[PDB]
Amino acid sequence: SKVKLTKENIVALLTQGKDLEFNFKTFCLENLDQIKKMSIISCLTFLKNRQSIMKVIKQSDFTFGKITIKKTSDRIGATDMTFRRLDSLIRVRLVEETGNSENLNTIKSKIASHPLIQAYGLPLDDAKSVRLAIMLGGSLPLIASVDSFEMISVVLAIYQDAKYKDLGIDPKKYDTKEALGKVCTVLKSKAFEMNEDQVKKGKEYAAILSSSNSVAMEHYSETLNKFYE
Amino acid sequence: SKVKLTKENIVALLTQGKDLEFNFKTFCLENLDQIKKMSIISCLTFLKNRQSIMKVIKQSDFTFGKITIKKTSDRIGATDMTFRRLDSLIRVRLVEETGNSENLNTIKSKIASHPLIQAYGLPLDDAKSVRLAIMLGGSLPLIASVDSFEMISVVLAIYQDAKYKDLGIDPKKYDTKEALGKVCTVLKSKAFEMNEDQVKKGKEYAAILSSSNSVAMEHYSETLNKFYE
Amino acid sequence: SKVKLTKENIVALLTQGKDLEFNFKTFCLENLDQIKKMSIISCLTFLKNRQSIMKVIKQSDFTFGKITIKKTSDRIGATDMTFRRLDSLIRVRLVEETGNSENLNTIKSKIASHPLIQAYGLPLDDAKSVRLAIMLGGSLPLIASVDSFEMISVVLAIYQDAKYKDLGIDPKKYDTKEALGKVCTVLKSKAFEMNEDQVKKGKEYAAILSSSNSVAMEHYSETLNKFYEMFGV
RNA sequence: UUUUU
Repeated sequence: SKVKLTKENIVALLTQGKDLEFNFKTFCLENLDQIKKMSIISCLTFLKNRQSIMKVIKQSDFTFGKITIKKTSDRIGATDMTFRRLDSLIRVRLVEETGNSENLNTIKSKIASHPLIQAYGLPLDDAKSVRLAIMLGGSLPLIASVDSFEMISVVLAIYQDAKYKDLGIDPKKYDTKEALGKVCTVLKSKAFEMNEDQVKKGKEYAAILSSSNSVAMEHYSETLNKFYE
Repeated sequence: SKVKLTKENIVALLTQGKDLEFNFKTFCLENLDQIKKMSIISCLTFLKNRQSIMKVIKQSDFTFGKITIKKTSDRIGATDMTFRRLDSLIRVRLVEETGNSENLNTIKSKIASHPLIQAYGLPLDDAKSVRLAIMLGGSLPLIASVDSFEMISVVLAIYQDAKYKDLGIDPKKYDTKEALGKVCTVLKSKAFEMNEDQVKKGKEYAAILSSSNSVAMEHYSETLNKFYE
Repeated sequence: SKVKLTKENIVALLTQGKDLEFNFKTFCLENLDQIKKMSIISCLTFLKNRQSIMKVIKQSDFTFGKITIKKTSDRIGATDMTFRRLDSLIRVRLVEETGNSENLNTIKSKIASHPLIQAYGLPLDDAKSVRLAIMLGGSLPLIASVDSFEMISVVLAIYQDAKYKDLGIDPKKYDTKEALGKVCTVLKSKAFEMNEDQVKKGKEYAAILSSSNSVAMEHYSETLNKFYEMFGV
């Protein structure tokens, strides 16, 4: 009767005449210690050169220490390490280091030069503003499952959904609406309740995002519109 | 004078100074017989689990029998088999079986549980409504090239443009206006004329379409909108 | 201190505790002389069969003369030659040859049969209209960096943003708003100032683009709107 | 013409 959806069952589906019918929080706690031996600067460098580093990881089977990032994006186990999972851990680690003030001055100084931080025009004032900076460009639904990261993920997802045009995010490459949906799905999965305290924290995050800011098309906007008309 | 486009002729073109100059309807007839050895239920299963199957087919060079679907999306020949072309054939196959009364009851029963049929709220009464059900989710411009499928393709395309909001179709992923245009290009290419007989058929389809009718975000929606403003 | 981005350096980044950190105008002037030995017909043929020629170059490491277009799209140097960089230069060569009247009639005659010219319905009357014809399908932000090519690039970019639907430009394949943005970034980078003389020229370009001429949907529109009104439109 | 719902 009914079988499991496998690659062979799809082949059999097409070639026979027979009737045929068909948690990251845990991952984080177990793999965070492994990357803790990285440097704060090493973490910020990974973030700073994410896109460039990503290309190198995807060239072939990238193995570092006991961990290996497979070339096959398909079939990834709860133990398996993807680039997104590696990228996310490093951000979670950096936020944890925001609990120490000495690291906060290191991160705040260095992350102020990051490409994404300037594009968002993010004001880097207090600890919450620095934490947001670490979040920029990160896999929000993944990070949202980690405790105390629920609000910071959804506020940034909302911001990315509202201002996707201003941030220059291509909707064809990144569904900014789908991302927010998955974040909410994550929170409901771990029965996250949005009481006033969570809303209290989120608005403080949103306050930083609100105060944040093409620049070239604005420089020629007065003469560009005459041709437009 | 004029020469053939070859790799060497481009080298001569760039390095010398001498003057140098250089249909799914068919696809269906040739590949439909191949998938006819499938079961009626197996076809309906493919439709029901299209998205799930889609991911698996795109995993690697998917080969079933003598046919192989390549991973390389670029450079696809008129003979080459894509997932959408496979999907289209199976729907065309299923519609052909709507000419049999035994199959009509079989298809009608199974496809009533399909996700798209329920989302559209499509009433499955007569043969034409069942045919519409099979069409849901299909590559309309492809199917439009097959004879007698012109009206059912363009009428459904028209409907998707009118009720795109009600159907929950994301404009960023699917240009619903562009879709209707591509269907018309196919029809105009084979000189299809919408006389009284054809428009009559379409109106019968349109009558059925007229009578037709995220979750995690709804949970946090009340507190979510505050950040949106 | 700072090191080069290599596969080994990423491993060191992730497994160790050490502190670890990682213009076409010039390109044109240095590479334009090389393509000058081509024929006008050779240049115009390249324009006519761009997509078909493009695929052959992408087949393998395509080498012509001392120049080689590598298959590896990643890591392209300021000296390295890509197809888009190759294609744009050929257009630049062709536009420069519009300053001579003999070539002007040759280009006008040949390029009038080219796909983009016919699809855009571009009227080929004077020299400026001919220059516009050569630009169609070209890499605008690259060419915009070449001097005297600034206004003609941004005016056409504006037009491509406004009429992207009528021109059959696929938004999933080509962000026509991003295109206009990149051109402006180039112009602001070389401090291009849009004074009265430039805008005057641009409007002459824009006038030609205005004068140029879904299509298949209008053919059925009489019996296409009858169904729209059934669905409440 | 290719791709996603």
